[PDB]
Amino acid sequence: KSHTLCNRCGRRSFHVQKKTCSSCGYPAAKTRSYNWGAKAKRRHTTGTGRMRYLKHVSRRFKNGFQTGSASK
Amino acid sequence: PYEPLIDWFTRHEEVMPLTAVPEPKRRFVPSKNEAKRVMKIVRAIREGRIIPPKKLKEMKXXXXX
Amino acid sequence: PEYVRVQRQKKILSIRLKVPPTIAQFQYTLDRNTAAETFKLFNKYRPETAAEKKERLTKEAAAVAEGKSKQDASPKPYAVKYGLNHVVALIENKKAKLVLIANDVDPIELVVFLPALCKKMGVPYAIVKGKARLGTLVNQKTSAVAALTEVRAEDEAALAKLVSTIDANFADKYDEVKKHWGGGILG
Amino acid sequence: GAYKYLEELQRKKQSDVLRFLQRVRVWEYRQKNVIHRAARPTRPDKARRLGYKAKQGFVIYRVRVRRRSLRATAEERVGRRAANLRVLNSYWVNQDSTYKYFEVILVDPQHKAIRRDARYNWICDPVHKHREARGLTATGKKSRGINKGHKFNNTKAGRRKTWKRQNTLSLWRYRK
Amino acid sequence: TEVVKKLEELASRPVIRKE
Amino acid sequence: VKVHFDQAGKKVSRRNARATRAAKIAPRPLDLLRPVVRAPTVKYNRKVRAGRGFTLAEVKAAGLTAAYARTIGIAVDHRRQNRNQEIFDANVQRLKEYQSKIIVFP
Amino acid sequence: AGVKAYELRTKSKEQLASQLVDLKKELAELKVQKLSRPSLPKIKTVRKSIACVLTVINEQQREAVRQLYKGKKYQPKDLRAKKTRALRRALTKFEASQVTEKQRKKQIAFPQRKYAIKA
RNA sequence: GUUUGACCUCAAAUCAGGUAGGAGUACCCGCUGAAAAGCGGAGGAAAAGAAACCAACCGGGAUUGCCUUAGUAACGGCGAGUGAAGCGGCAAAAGCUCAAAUUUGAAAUCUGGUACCUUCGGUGCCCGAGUUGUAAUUUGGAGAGGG
Ligand SMILES: [Zn+2]
Repeated sequence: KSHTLCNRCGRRSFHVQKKTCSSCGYPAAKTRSYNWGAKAKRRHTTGTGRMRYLKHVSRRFKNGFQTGSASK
Repeated sequence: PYEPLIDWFTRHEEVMPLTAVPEPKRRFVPSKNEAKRVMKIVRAIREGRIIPPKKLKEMKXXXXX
Repeated sequence: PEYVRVQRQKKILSIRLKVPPTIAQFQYTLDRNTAAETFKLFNKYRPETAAEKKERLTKEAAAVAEGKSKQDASPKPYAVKYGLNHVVALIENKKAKLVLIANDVDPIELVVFLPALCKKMGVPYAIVKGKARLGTLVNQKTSAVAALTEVRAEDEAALAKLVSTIDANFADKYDEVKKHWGGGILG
Repeated sequence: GAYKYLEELQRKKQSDVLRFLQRVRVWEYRQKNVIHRAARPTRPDKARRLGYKAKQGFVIYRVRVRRRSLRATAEERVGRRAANLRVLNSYWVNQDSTYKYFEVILVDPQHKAIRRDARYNWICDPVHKHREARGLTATGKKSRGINKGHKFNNTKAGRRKTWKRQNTLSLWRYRK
Repeated sequence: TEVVKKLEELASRPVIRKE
Repeated sequence: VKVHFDQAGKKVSRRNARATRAAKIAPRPLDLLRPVVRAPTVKYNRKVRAGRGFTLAEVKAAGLTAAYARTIGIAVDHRRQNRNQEIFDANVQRLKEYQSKIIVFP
Repeated sequence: AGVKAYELRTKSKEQLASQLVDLKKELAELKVQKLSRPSLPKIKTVRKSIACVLTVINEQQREAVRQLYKGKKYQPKDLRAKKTRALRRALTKFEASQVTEKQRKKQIAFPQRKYAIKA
């Protein structure tokens, strides 16, 4: 094989002898992204995944980050 | 090279200061800011937030027993 | 270590090179007994600590709290003066009767004008050895300057003879060698 | 006060005492690192007029640079190193044929003295992140060349700005 | 004019001041 | 390339600003009390104009301090200089008329 | 046929832990029953019951930790507010309302007055 | 006194409390740069911003943006073409803070810990920081001392 399952992105683009991911840029802390490849950036931004935290943000911003409840 | 320092300007002595700054009032009278801190402590003791030290020694003499 | 290596290599590269004569006035300093009596003088005039200050404040404040406004009388506080800008400020009036100057300051340039300035103002300066010993007599870590202006009548006669002692021991002994370029001899 | 003495003595740099101290200190700093922490400003008056105060939340770094400008790069180094700190300002102290030395004042926006004390609490604002990275410091504004005067014209970045003025066209709803 | 007169009375109204 | 499609919209928004600011400033005008100031530049030297602020000396001639006058809504410029008599006098009359028409709440 | 939340609020922690043990045994039995069963509605109820038991236990533990850390001028980070980046940072209200004493004296001396023009 | 201690420096802490990174990146600000790409840094805006300004007038008066100045001035094998700015009208308007002479009749300043309290904090006490200067007052439009 030329490339391997990347630990970061899971793309099968972790190159072996270079010890790098050609897709995401693992293990470098900054993620590889090219502006000429705008379609490539489109395939990997936020919103593709679950956004496990990021979904419920602005709704809390709508609520003003309230705490507790009101039993009534 | 090197040569010893000329003291042309030191050897004339000024009999007077440089500045004609008028003397302030507060240098002659008891210190005001002291007294403001005093009255701060007075207001704290009137509110009882600070215990008098004689009363503190009275507390410690009983609390030791 | 590195820092031990540098602090031993320091004071070698200084003495190996020619120091300008406005330096090496320092370490031409006061001898043993005269500095001892100077410290005996200034320990008579220790400034008040923060604890002693706050303690007297609590005493008089409890007095006014009872009220029991005892009297309105206090002569003045007399103490040494130790703020550097305050020390310079007490000169150019003049008010400084004696000035002690520490030899060791790491920014030396804070200090270098003070012997010439008290020279031209005629103030009886003396170069003391060690700013920590200044800080001890003034309840600081270091002080690097020590001015003294106001003296009780019990101590005023001791003051004048100390001034004459210093002007004999410092101004007469070291004045010409002050002009000479010190150091320069290799290590 | 004694600061006027320090300033006037500071203006005479090639005088014998100042070059002596300079020649000692360049070797002494040459012993140490490229970047390190100075206990105190060696030129306190210059630090005052650049805005130093002697309290907690004021950190002085001494930085070594090889002979952008040299001063701004010196600010960028300690900006990269101490990211939690915000760079107040910087000033020259010393130089060699190999290196120039700068002394940089940085301010921590985390310390409660800085978070209070409203003369300096403005630097806690996240718009003041990495002023040296955007050239918002004094040397940054000088190298950007931002003042008032006919001597000050369209220069480099503003040149692209006025290139932008030539690049974009403005049309109203009713054509003029 | 009317509400002008009302505010003119209000600004003309002396506040209860303490010596 | 840019087209001001929002020319109708922004004006509305701007008047919203001119509404909303006015809501907070409910008795007071939106604008300060500006000087009437003759223009430079011989093409315009017969023209009089709104100026930035008056001066210290003029506000003293009006009979108040500029530090207080900023609380009254009178725009004050220190770096201007009063050099014409009639400009000065007309702006003093303007200040007096402004003083006549205000009522200040304690 | 299921547990209630408010019923579990009254109970001691050992009662809740024993209730948990009971529900886990009931789950272990229902797995043996469910490997024969195509559709058993009871296991869906009892897993919700286990969830509610864990909810009440964790809630009592967290509020006990809050009560023991009530007086101190600190807190474990998880017990603190979450809000976001930098609402943690850069200002409190007190740190923003803080003003120098000189501008304090200026606003005392000359506050912004209320006036009405043309009167 | 071969002792003891002040400092100063430099280390070490599974010591306490904090903080930096990454993503996105339309707009903004810096750096680099061809025939834009790239890099770095932010925010809801950013930048700029209260004249070492513009003018030559009967002078104007922080910055920003719009219309006009104007395809003008100026530049350019003065070829290709490049290409402003003052003023004016408008939108919006807001001004402030340090650094220099002493509080010396009292560092008056603040972090931190703890005990309480009405807790984006307050009070007390205690460590510290700090005179190699933290507070008050003063930034030229003066200002300060007094009376
Ligand atoms: Zn990858």
